[PDB]
Amino acid sequence: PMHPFVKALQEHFTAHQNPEKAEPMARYMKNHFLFLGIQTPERRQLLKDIIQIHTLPDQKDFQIIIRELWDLPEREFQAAALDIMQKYKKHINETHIPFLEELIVTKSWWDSVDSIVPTFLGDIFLKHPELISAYIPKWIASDNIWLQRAAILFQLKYKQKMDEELLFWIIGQLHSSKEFFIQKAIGWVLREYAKTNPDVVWEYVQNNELAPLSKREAIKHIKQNYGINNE
DNA sequence: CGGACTGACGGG
DNA sequence: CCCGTTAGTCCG
Repeated sequence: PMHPFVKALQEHFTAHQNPEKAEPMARYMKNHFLFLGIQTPERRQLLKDIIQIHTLPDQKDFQIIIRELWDLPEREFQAAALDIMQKYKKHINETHIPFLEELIVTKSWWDSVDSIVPTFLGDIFLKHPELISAYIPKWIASDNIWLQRAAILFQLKYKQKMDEELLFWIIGQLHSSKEFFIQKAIGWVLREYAKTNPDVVWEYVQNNELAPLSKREAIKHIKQNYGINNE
């Protein structure tokens, strides 16, 4: 924590650490991260305390503060970094895509990636759909499952603005993956989009290959709409 | 497989 | 209060 705002946050969080809670919290993330043991409601209040005392740093320091928090060992600091990014939301634009990519592929797990993709990247590609093809093909072709998950989930909240052809093309590229985080993301995005257009999702899952997990997750609700044919 | 439950977080 | 959801564990 070079930056004084980050140092203040580190000190304040550490003073309220809970080693008893940190153990199960770390186990929940498969022990990929150390935890201080601070859950979301308190963690947000502790951040708020520091903002009240120091004020939110000038936007010139935004990316710097995020990266410094990203570099700290305990997972709460990445969660706090994401809370802070939201506070700078109106300053984030298409020029930040590489910055967001780097966040996705460092300290990677489902918690951070899910908090970056459908919101920050989703909003950017909604305003600049013409940039999708500058990134999505690379993400799918990469060795990185989190970039692949990003390609699937960036349209999660699009509803009626969903690009169906694009969605199904992306899923087609990834449908053979044996990776849980890919199979489940496919299930999730289809389940969610089915809330907007159930007929299109139903037809897709009945007529295109998917991992068993992806298909069952996709239709967990809409199977009530159409029924389950006797085998 | 995949269903039932555990659970913290989001938000109607 | 309601119910949705990332995950997670447990079991036939």
